[PDB]
Amino acid sequence: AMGSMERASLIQKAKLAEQAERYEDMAAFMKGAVEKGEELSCEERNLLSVAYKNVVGGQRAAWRVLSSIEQKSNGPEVREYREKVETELQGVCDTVLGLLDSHLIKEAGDAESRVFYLKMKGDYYRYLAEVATGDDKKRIIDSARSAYQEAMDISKKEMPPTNPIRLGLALNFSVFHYEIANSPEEAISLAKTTFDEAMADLHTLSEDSYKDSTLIMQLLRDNLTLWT
Amino acid sequence: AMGSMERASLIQKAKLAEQAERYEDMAAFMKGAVEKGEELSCEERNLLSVAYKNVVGGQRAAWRVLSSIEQKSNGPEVREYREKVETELQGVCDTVLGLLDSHLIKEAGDAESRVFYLKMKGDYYRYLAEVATGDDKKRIIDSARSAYQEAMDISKKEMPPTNPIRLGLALNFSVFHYEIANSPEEAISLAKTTFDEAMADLHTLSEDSYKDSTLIMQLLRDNLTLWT
Ligand SMILES: O=C(COc1ccccc1P(=O)(O)O)Nc1ccccc1Cl
Ligand SMILES: O=C(COc1ccccc1P(=O)(O)O)Nc1ccccc1Cl
Ligand SMILES: [Cl-]
Ligand SMILES: [Cl-]
Ligand SMILES: [Cl-]
Ligand SMILES: [Cl-]
Ligand SMILES: [Mg+2]
Ligand SMILES: [Mg+2]
Ligand SMILES: [Mg+2]
Ligand SMILES: [Mg+2]
Ligand SMILES: [Mg+2]
Ligand SMILES: [Mg+2]
Ligand SMILES: [Mg+2]
Ligand SMILES: [Mg+2]
Ligand SMILES: [Mg+2]
Ligand SMILES: [Mg+2]
Repeated sequence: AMGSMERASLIQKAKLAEQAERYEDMAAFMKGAVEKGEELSCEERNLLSVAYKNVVGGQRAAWRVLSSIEQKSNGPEVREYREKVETELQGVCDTVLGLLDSHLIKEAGDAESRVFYLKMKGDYYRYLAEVATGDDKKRIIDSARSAYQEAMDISKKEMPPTNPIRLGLALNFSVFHYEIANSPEEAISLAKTTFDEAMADLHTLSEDSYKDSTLIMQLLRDNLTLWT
Repeated sequence: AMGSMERASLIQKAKLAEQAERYEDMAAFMKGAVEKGEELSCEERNLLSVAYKNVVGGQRAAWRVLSSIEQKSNGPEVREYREKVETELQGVCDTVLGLLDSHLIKEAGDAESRVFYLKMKGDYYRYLAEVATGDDKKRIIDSARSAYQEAMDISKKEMPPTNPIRLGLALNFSVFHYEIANSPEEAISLAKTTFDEAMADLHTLSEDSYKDSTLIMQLLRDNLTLWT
């Protein structure tokens, strides 16, 4: 539906949708922009991520309320409605994963773009894994793991330890280990090593970079407090 | 799309959607329930109102952000996107007004149902009037006025001055006079007479009815403070 709209107009409308808190519209504009086929700038990658994170975050919150009511009930209506919300969540994750596969990741050569997209791939497989069961669940968990691990390998070779995308990748992979992979010790070790290696590199930063990196460090420390 | 679902299942799913803060789903379930053709109970009328008030309230908030950016700009993109949001708002108001016209109001004989539906008719024409211009705007304003006035006439004959639906009707008609009809003195007189007549009737109420009525009285007093 966005094929007739100019790329620059889709980006401008995504920014308006964000100001209006219209995140489904924001995500549809950014999907249209990706589908023009050109690579995304740093600001445009952030608009894509913010749009879909807010859409899927509303779905995940609704799914968790519905799944809790269903587990306490355990007619068909709670399970049917939890399944409807689940299918729509799955469809948003499939959409994001499809944009990353066709063709954002294959054209991303710089570390900042490639790490960003592989982190998104890990996040959206992680959201699929939260609602998956059984075996299917195993291959979805391993897809999230594999995307996070490739992002981590690149980030350690190519970015300093205080880089905010490297920090946010390590924060989300630590949450994957704690909440999805049943690996709390791996989650704690990754968050602690990431925090400590960033702390040692803060002396290299400007005032504004120091604020950006310490913000994410405090999220690592908040989880370490929750988990220990 | 809801024709195959049982009435009672639509009501149950509306209540689940409300718990999940899924108000567009809530409104679609309640539209399906209205379209079964049976009259609505008091609880079901409240579910209908809450669902659509939250859907249209998100649209109105987005429209106001977009209209403010547009007025400060004054390419086509801000006006196009404000127009898209406006058209979708108009369509939700048309949907609600269509349910009231086909056939909720004509079968509503008791004062509590008929006042409730005529107040909704005034509210949704009021939301159309917020985004209307010019003449068209005049007939939409007079439709809101006419629906509120018929609701007021019934409410004064049939309900005590502390009845919460009568209080909420008077609060919203006062807002119509202040914000839509350019009649701040009428708004202030209606809110003050409504507050004072309810205050005089509170001695008749139970603890729980007194809480319900004083809550709405405090909204009347909050507007009187804003307007004087
Ligand atoms: O409460 C949270 C916290 O999740 C974190 C915390 C640290 C890093 C990454 C995440 P997330 O990618 O949202 O799971 N997320 C959440 C959970 C349900 C719906 C919406 C949101 Cl944003
Ligand atoms: O800030 C308000 C206050 O509106 C009142 C106040 C008293 C009575 C009725 C109304 P409303 O029917 O929401 O215009 N409403 C609002 C305005 C824009 C979007 C969402 C909402 Cl709920
Ligand atoms: Cl359903
Ligand atoms: Cl490449
Ligand atoms: Cl548009
Ligand atoms: Cl009748
Ligand atoms: Mg072009
Ligand atoms: Mg049932
Ligand atoms: Mg399922
Ligand atoms: Mg490239
Ligand atoms: Mg580098
Ligand atoms: Mg039936
Ligand atoms: Mg432009
Ligand atoms: Mg228009
Ligand atoms: Mg009847
Ligand atoms: Mg009576």
